[PDB]
Amino acid sequence: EIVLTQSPGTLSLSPGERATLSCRASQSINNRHLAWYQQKRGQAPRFLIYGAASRATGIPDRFSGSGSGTDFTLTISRLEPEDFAVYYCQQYGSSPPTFGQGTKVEIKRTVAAPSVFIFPPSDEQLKSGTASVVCLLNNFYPREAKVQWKVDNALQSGNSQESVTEQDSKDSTYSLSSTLTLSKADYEKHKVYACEVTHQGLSSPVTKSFNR
Amino acid sequence: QVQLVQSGAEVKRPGSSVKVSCKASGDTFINYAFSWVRQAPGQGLEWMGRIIPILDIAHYAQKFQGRLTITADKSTDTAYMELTSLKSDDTAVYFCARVFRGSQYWFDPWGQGTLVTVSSASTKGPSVFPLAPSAALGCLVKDYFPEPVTVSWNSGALTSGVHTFPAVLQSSGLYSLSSVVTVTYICNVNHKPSNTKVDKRVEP
Amino acid sequence: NLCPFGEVFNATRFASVYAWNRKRISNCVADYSVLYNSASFSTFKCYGVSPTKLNDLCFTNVYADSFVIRGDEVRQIAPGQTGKIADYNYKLPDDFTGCVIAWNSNNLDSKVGGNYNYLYRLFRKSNLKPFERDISTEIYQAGSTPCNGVEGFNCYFPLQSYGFQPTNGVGYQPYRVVVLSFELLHAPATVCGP
Ligand SMILES: *[C@@H]1O[C@H](CO)[C@@H](O)[C@H](O)[C@H]1NC(C)=O
Repeated sequence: EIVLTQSPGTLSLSPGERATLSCRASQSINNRHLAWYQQKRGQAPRFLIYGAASRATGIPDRFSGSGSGTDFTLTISRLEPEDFAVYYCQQYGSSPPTFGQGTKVEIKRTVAAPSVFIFPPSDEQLKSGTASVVCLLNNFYPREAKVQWKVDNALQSGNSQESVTEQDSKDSTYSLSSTLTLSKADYEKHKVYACEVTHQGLSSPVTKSFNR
Repeated sequence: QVQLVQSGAEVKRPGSSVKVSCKASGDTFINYAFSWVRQAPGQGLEWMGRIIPILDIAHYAQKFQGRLTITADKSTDTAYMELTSLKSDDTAVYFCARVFRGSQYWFDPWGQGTLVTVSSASTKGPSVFPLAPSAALGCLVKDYFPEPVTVSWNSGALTSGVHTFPAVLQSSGLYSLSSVVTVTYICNVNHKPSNTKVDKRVEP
Repeated sequence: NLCPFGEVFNATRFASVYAWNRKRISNCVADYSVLYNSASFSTFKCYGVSPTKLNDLCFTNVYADSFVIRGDEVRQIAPGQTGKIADYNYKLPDDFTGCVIAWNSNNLDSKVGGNYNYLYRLFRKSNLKPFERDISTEIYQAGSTPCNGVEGFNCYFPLQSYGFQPTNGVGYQPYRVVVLSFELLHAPATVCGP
């Protein structure tokens, strides 16, 4: 009635397997008043099902819903590669309509290893007060990353906690990055700045390290 | 048929009001109510209010009762929205919906959304940094407030591996992004709002 | 001393059919002959009482029901009628005593492009009782499947806009109607005549 939570959150599924999204109620919505949407990245939400059982006009037969009083489920059989977006829940059993969180259906591809690169500053970057050291990972399937640093005493984040976002591609791969921010002459004065990431099978990646 | 066309983005100052429009077309305007729903970056949807054109009555939420003023012009078929005393955490994509004239409803027709930013600052040009790596190389556009920025590579020469990283809002209110592609590599940056067509040369 | 009639005939803003404004006017002197010879109306049907000899009678307490309808629905404002206004919007009793006054108001109640300020109840569950005001706005349960709040199908919105366009026919124009109820009883009367 007031809060809606999705169980999967980020459901990785193969292009063709059936999906099962969950959205449990909070105060026992009486007349199955729940609606599902499809909010594509950078677009408007698409209305799919009203009343949790009847689909809208133009919706294919692949989408189907269930649930009676406190737990409604969305069934997407034979998931096509086009239905890769966020799916929100919306209830209208009470006066104020409340939404949910959304399940990001992502592509399921083979696990790959990332590539570590280091971008040391230059003559125009050292004598500028904005010395940035960028460490990025490319072509990796597990988007969850634990990119770490070794700034002169320990796993010190400091200015390396930028945590630049990423997104998928045609080959179902992600590529994030992380930039730094230093002082006028605190780069070459300190020790070597390393970069690692706790990857699924590459927890200790050492490649292309630049000393000062 | 039914096209709820909204306006564009609005670069607004903190502590002010905004006025977005929703051009309702297709069917009649009085036979359908209109509701506005915002979407914060990464967060969910929030139902702000709903106007009934045939009754000229509005119903706001508990956190918007006394701050939101939504009108409805029954002549040009346009729905308006006004927020008084905007704060810094109101940067969200405001969508226009066409709900039915009932106590309970669903948001079947949507619009296009407006990325109205409320935490603004001074406008700056793209300050590209020549990142020299230890050939994986990129260009880090730094210190620019306006979101729309086209970080290309020699008039779009490289079209393979040019991953435009999404920008992240820094503490100085000037978000920055990078574009690293492994292949003269003069990454041309085109700033659309301001006039600064900097083409910084970056070589490893 | 004179009874105020400039707020029910010369009112700048009238009300809708389902939300007609009832005004009680008593303890006054009210002359009704200045409205007949004014020749500024269209219908002056006096039910029960006569159009004349009304300035020589003292009434107990009279009312003034004002609303705006269309030209094809003026005949429904009469004792013992049927249709849509007399069934769900404004019902008159079979023993109604008084005069029904109506005149064309298209010159000021017809906004260019369709005036959507005047509404009327399209259909309700039961018929309206004489001198009853139903301002409910819930959806009308029709068909068989209960909607339970939503509009959907088989549940339509009761209110409907007239859409008074300036370029309409003689039957699709606004007509402001003023209904006076000359309530007579054996009790001491207050609204006397000159
Ligand atoms: C309305 O105003 C006109 C013009 O002054 C006047 O002749 C008329 O008597 C007024 N109506 C009533 C009911 O007095």
